[PDB]
Amino acid sequence: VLVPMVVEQTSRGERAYDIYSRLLKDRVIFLVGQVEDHMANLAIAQMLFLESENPNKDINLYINSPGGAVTSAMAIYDTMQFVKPDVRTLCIGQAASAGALLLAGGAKGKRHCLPHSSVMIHQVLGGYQGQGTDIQIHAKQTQRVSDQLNQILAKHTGKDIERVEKDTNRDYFLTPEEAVEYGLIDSIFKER
Amino acid sequence: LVPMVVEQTSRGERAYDIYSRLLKDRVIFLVGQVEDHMANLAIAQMLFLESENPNKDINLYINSPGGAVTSAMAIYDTMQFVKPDVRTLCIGQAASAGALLLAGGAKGKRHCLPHSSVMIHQVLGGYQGQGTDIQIHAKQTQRVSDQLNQILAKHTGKDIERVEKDTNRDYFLTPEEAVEYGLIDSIFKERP
Amino acid sequence: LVPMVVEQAYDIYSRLLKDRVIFLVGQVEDHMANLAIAQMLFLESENPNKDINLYINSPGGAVTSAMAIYDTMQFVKPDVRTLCIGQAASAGALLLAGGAKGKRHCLPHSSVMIHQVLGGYQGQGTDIQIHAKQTQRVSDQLNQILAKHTGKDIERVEKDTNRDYFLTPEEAVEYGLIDSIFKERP
Amino acid sequence: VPMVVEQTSRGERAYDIYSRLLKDRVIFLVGQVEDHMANLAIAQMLFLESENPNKDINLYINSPGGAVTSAMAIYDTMQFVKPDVRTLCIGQAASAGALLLAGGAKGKRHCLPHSSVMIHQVLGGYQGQGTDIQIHAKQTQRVSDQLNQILAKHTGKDIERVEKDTNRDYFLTPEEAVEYGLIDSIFKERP
Amino acid sequence: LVPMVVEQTAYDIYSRLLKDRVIFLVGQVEDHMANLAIAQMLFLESENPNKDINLYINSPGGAVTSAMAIYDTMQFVKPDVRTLCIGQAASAGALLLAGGAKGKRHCLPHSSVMIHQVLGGYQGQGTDIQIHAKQTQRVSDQLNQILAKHTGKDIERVEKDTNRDYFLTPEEAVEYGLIDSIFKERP
Amino acid sequence: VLVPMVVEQTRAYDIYSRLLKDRVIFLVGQVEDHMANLAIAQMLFLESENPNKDINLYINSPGGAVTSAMAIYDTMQFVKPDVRTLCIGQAASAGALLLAGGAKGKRHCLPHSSVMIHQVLGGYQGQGTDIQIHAKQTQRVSDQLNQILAKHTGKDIERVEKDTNRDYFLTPEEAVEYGLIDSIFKERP
Amino acid sequence: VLVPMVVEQTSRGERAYDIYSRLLKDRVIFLVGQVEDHMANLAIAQMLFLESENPNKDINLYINSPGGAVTSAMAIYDTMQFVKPDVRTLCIGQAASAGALLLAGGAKGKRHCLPHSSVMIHQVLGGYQGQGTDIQIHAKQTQRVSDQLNQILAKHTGKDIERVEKDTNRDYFLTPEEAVEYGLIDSIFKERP
Amino acid sequence: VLVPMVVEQTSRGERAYDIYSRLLKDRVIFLVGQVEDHMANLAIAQMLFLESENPNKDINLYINSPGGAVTSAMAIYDTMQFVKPDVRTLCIGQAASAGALLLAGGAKGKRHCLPHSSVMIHQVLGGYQGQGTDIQIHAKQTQRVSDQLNQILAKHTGKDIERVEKDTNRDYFLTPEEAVEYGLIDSIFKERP
Amino acid sequence: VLVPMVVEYDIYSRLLKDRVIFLVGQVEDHMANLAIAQMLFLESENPNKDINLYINSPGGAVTSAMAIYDTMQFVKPDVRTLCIGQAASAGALLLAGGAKGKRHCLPHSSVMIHQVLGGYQGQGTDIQIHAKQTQRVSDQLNQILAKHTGKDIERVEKDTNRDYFLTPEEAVEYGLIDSIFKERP
Amino acid sequence: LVPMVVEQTSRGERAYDIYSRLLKDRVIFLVGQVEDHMANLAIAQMLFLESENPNKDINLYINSPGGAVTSAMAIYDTMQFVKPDVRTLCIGQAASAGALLLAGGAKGKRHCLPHSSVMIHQVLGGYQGQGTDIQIHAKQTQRVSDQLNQILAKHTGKDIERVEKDTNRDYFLTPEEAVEYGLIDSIFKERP
Ligand SMILES: [Ca+2]
Ligand SMILES: [Ca+2]
Ligand SMILES: [Ca+2]
Ligand SMILES: [Ca+2]
Ligand SMILES: [Ca+2]
Ligand SMILES: [Ca+2]
Ligand SMILES: [Ca+2]
Ligand SMILES: [Ca+2]
Ligand SMILES: [Ca+2]
Ligand SMILES: [Ca+2]
Ligand SMILES: [Ca+2]
Ligand SMILES: [Ca+2]
Ligand SMILES: [Ca+2]
Ligand SMILES: [Ca+2]
Ligand SMILES: [Ca+2]
Ligand SMILES: [Ca+2]
Ligand SMILES: [Ca+2]
Ligand SMILES: [Ca+2]
Ligand SMILES: [Ca+2]
Ligand SMILES: [Ca+2]
Repeated sequence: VLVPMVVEQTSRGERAYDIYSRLLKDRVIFLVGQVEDHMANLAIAQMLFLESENPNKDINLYINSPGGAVTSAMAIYDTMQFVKPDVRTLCIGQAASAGALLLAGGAKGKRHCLPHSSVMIHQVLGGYQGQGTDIQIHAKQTQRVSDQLNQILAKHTGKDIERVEKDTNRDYFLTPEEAVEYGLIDSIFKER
Repeated sequence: LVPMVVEQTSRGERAYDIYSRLLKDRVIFLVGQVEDHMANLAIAQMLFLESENPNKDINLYINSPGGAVTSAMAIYDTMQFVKPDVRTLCIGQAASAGALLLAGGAKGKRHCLPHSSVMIHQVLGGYQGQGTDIQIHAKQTQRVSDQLNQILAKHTGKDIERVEKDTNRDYFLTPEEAVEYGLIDSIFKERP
Repeated sequence: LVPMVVEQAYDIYSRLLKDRVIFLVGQVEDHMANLAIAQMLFLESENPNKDINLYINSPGGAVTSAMAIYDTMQFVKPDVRTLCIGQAASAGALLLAGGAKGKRHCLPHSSVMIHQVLGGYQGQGTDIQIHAKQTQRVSDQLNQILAKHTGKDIERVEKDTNRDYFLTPEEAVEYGLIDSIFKERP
Repeated sequence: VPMVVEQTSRGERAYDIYSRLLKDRVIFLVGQVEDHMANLAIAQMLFLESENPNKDINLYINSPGGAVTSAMAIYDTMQFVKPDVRTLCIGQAASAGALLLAGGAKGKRHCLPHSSVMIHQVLGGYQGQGTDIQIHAKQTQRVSDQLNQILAKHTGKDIERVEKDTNRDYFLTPEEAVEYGLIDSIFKERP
Repeated sequence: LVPMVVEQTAYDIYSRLLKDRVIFLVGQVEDHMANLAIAQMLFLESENPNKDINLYINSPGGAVTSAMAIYDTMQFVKPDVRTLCIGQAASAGALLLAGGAKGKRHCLPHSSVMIHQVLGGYQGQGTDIQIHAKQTQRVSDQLNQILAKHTGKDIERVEKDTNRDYFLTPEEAVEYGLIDSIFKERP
Repeated sequence: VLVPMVVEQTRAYDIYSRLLKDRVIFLVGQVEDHMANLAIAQMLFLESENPNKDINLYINSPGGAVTSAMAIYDTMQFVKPDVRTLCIGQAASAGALLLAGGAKGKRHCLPHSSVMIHQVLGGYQGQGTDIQIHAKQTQRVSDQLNQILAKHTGKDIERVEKDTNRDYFLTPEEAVEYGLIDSIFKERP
Repeated sequence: VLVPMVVEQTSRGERAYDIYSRLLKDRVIFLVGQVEDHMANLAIAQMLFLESENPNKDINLYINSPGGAVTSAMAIYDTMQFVKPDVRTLCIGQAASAGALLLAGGAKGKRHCLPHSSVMIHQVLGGYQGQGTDIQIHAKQTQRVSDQLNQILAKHTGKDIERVEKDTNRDYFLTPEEAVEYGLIDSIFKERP
Repeated sequence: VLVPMVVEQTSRGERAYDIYSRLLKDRVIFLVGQVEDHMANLAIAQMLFLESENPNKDINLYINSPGGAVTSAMAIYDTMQFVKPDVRTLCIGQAASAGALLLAGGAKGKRHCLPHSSVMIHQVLGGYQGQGTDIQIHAKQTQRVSDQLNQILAKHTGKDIERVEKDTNRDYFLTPEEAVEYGLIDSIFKERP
Repeated sequence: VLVPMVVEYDIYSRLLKDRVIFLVGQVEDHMANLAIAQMLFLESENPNKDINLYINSPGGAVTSAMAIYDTMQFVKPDVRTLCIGQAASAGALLLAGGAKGKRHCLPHSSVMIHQVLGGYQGQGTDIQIHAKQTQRVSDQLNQILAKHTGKDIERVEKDTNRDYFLTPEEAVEYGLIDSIFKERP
Repeated sequence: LVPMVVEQTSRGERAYDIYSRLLKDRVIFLVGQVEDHMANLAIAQMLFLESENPNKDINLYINSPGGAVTSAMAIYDTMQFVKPDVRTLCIGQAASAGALLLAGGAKGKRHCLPHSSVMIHQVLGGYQGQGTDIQIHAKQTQRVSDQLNQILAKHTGKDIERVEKDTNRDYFLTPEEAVEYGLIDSIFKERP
């Protein structure tokens, strides 16, 4: 018996050997689309699996995400600090605020992007409906999440939390060079 | 299916919807969910009655099982603005927004019937967006909340803290309990 | 100069309102409840001494709504005579029963039916309890009112309305919900 | 829905067509018999009785369907008001409408030559607990019995015979309907 | 005093034409409009039992069972009902056009008249299917009888022609007997 | 006595129409084109009836587009009568512009009124060239709003710009202090 | 995304696992998304399977659940105590009320979270619609489930039931440090030990 | 939500299994979710299969059902009594009336639940719409099914039919302890020391 | 040993190996044809051993049942029918059409027979054409039931006029089944 | 609906979807609308082919009638990033996003077929929100617009200003025109 090859899985997630799974064999994880719990947990599971196979080889996180929730990315971020392997981050195309958090939370020296990548950070978004008392409770928790995002970004970039809080107030786009300069990445894999 | 009434005017025969006819007796119906559209109609009715006679009482009949306090706010203010005393009678239901209006009637002129149901609770609200905006809207919600407590305290004779505690959750009052609470002044079994 | 119509602005119901007849038909719900109450107050305003005639044909709707109509009935000065033309389901039967002593009637193929209050809530446990308590109070109120107007014991009413309880016109006279049946108008 | 205008001492007064026909003590019972239109019809009879409790009321019927429970209220109203209620079936009298047609005053029930009369047993339904199902089932049996008693009363047939016929959709030509006792005669042209 | 409009949405255009004893039968013939047309004839008869009523028909479809009522109403009211097809008379409308008073059934030069058998349908138990199928056969028979009567054709001839959609030019319709004459311009 | 009386439309003489006789206009609900043109029409009619008597504009609006408010604002400066503004309940940003743009000394609110101001909102979708064209037009509308509030409140344009960057709620007292309104009425004067 | 596969090539041949089944091999179970009956049962099955394989090795329950019903979690909680293996619990990201219950219900000393995890507890939600009599019946049952939740939290945290009943009256967020202090977990892991 | 799988070392080689199919190998069947015809037939098929493998070893039915129709439960119940193996029943979480019927119908002495399980029984529900004659036909059938449920519960709990009928008139929740006392189950698998 | 195992072979495929076929859900064309194809496959594997049809069907059309029934009489193997839970009209036909002496239900099984349903919409001429066909099918149902139960066609027609529920015992008495199993015999 | 192929591996028979089989010949299909999901699938395929053999050419077969330029951007960077020369062939349509990848193939290795349609145009975008945020997204859209011009200029040899002018509106090119313009190098009728 040999496992069947597909480029893409059929609508049923047939247990066929898809292209992403073949890249997983080289320790490459793809983080794409909206960052939300479903895909997030699948990414966390791939890191745990990669760490189980070899806790000493780098894991490569390839990021192309135009959007999504920072609270979802949060679990992925913690997963990356938790597992033993260094996690290399490369932004292939887009890194929006959830995605940029992970890009930035890569191992020191091992965060990159490509020449036309688009990185962008902004403050957490939330929402609540209900009694005032509960609105106050959820509002405080959102303030907490917002502070955590600033602290995480401050830590990996080298910036002040006050500076990061200021920059993330509205959508803040960074060219690749600006992103190196900001400290969100270490270098651009320039055209060779 | 609103019924009409034809009156014989000095100038001739005139049709009235039932509510226009009762308006001729300075009765205003405040019914259904308290929301902006009906709030404004009730307010316009009060200003009309004030224009017809600045001195005769206005009678505001209340039967409202729900709705927003912010909507009730404009009506409450209109009540204090207009010159005529506003007598308030709860025919059936007066949930939070309704209870605000009922209680804000003219001293000694707030009433309900024997099976009326009165219920007060804290304000509800909600917002969705950036954390900064969530904070801004939470603060305004806190203020509207305090306003509701101040208004009930003022009209019932209770302390603000007492009112805050009682509205923390849905708080039902029998007619008797509502008199004792100071939300109304007396109950009418049959017309006085 | 006002237009004349059977239905729509001077409709058939407004014409009957001139004869102090009010129709209470369809599902008993807040909108039609308040309109009914308004006509009673209007009729009281015209003449607080002549009877008001409440014609009932309602196959359902919420007792909490009927509650306001009931209270209005006892509030206004005029005697309210009640006739069930076709159907009086539970909210409608409350109003049927709550008419003036001696002045509650039905037609021979009328259907009267009583049952306990319906309710519902969704949310936190604490709030469920708060709302369950209020439903029990509304439920006791329904029993008390039916008891008062029929002469039955509260417990007996409570037991009978536990489930849908249909009453023929004759059973309804016997029960105390109405005072008499009309074959043809006296 | 057309409007008719009439001259008064005090100006022009406008009427929809049915309000104008009401002026001739004609009431139209058409479409599905359900509560809304049933009550409107009862309201018209009460009004006409109020205007003159002694002149006939004319009920014109064209109803291809609807619920017997709704027809019940109209039927009782008809026996309740003092005026004779003459019934004419212009086109269709399906079960609920057939009830009303038959329940007109003796000697004053009619149809036109291509009218279609049809009678059937009551329909219903309930969803819930077994105990509740039995309660509603009994009430349904009762309403069904009432329908049979009403037809039996106005036709001269026995209830066992009415019950048998209404078991399934039972169509009658106008002649068969005279012979059945549902109507008294057919009008070829206005007599 | 009373307000004037062309269209409802209140004296309107149709109401004004009603004052000259003109009734419009337009759109799909179904119960609602059928009953309105019937009421209008009853009203016109009431105003004057002796003057003709004018039924202007422009109907591209609808159920014969609804038309049946109108037809019986036409023969029931005292006044002669003159019929004119301004545009279309599909089978239900054609039955009405054809059932106008002798000598008083007309159409315009580009009118389209079309007759066909009754349509129907039922769903349920076999016994009920059988029951409704017989009734449909009865109604289908009544349509043929009515058309034969007014056109002068044998019932069998009508039954054959109507077995499928049968279009008739104005001329063909005079010749067939559905109408008596064509008007180019108002005579 | 021909004309029938109703409290609510849906024609008849409704309660709003009766207040129009006393030169009172209600500006309620969302501020958008349809109601804006109705409000502008009422103003033209009132001016036509008497060019010199005040027009009273009662405002209770929780939101809406500034661009639609713009038209109402221009109408208010265009007609000859002084327009008195009173905020009965809510005056969100489109409403607040109208509230603040009433005649000098004749702008008011009630004690639990909520006034709130914020920068314009907008949006476009299409080719880059067109996005730039519409973005420039949004900037202009945004400037016009800062200019109008500056004019009527006495604040600097740069101060108004900063304050409206995000939703900015004012109590009636803060609103008097800001210059959006001239006074508060507890009860009618 | 779609669910990645792991193919282990072997001299024997080759075998294919989805990523979750591959981690099952290492006695790791994921409890993610809304806690509801469907995934609850899959999680219970997985615990029974692991017990079957070896009743003495720890089972690892990784939790990332931002919500869901406490009645659905109850079945998982009972399964955790029922199976022989100790169940270690780690909150990777979110544990709302139902998830918080399973987190706290892990074997003594083997309950953890990561530095930015969010733990949150609240009283049970419920709802019924129908006759008064039935509303009373379901309200009582809700009161019982609500007490049950309080008792379980009291049991595993060391807190008084009345204390827990007061804390869960409204949504109660805990930072990892507060969750340790409260007794819902035993320690926080910055990096895998 | 996605069913994990396992790979086992079989006689002709290694084969995959979904988790439920692997627990099938230990004679465990999961009855979860709403009881309705589709899952009912799967469960019966699983029982017939297990009987076919070994007619003499116990079958284990793990139940977590919050609702569903007694008429669907009927087929499962009868299949339980039909197949040769004793059918042990265990309520892991919830057993609403259709589930409770299957719980109670397990082999003598082999019916259980866990400490926070919820067992609930009520009379049958139904409904019909149509001609009166037909309504009468369907209400009698409903009465028969209603009597069958009472007779089945009575047999297995030892109660009187009249007592069962009275108790199920409305939703009747039992704690695990009451369920033991009632006769629905035989014992609770309490948390080991 | 290569092929994966699931409960949802799949479980029904594994039971197919023991010559068991499930007829469950609404009887309609899709599932009817799968049932038929399974009978043909079983016949092809072994034309002599019984086929076992387990029936649990609360509804469906008689015209789809018709095909299954003919298949049953067509294939060489005896078809044993067991009603595990429900067998409404369409299913009852199949239950009653099992091989003589090999038709069974369980103690709480619900069997129910009724006349054919149908309907048509169109021109009068076509309504008549389809009504007659409906009458033919209605007669075919009665003749099949009379053949297998032993009852007169007139008797079957009267009984099936409206929904006619039979207890297991009544169904043995009626001729629809041969015996009731308490436990596997 | 995707066909399978069974091959005789040295390790036994293996099933391939048609695309995975063509992957064995270093052929990748880029088809349909360009959007993130398919873009990431194509990038993974390039990463996988590089991993198999970093020196052999990758063959990118393009048939895309539309899609977002921002999505294409990730693919274009991937193409410059991986070590193998990427030969591009337009089988049918290359709309603006597709055209960007066609033109971005390796020097001398960009082609189309005789009835191919190539069309370029400026980026589309859009945003909804506060004015400040509108200006922010507008600047970013301008930047992406300039990037697209600079990439097309680089690969065609045209001046940026000329490209900017030409792409102002939909600009269709015949194969011959596309050779002349520098978007491709040659046209094949029959394979050479
Ligand atoms: Ca966010
Ligand atoms: Ca790490
Ligand atoms: Ca006042
Ligand atoms: Ca509120
Ligand atoms: Ca009274
Ligand atoms: Ca009926
Ligand atoms: Ca009479
Ligand atoms: Ca005539
Ligand atoms: Ca037809
Ligand atoms: Ca001729
Ligand atoms: Ca705006
Ligand atoms: Ca001015
Ligand atoms: Ca354990
Ligand atoms: Ca809960
Ligand atoms: Ca057994
Ligand atoms: Ca049930
Ligand atoms: Ca059938
Ligand atoms: Ca055979
Ligand atoms: Ca390259
Ligand atoms: Ca684009």
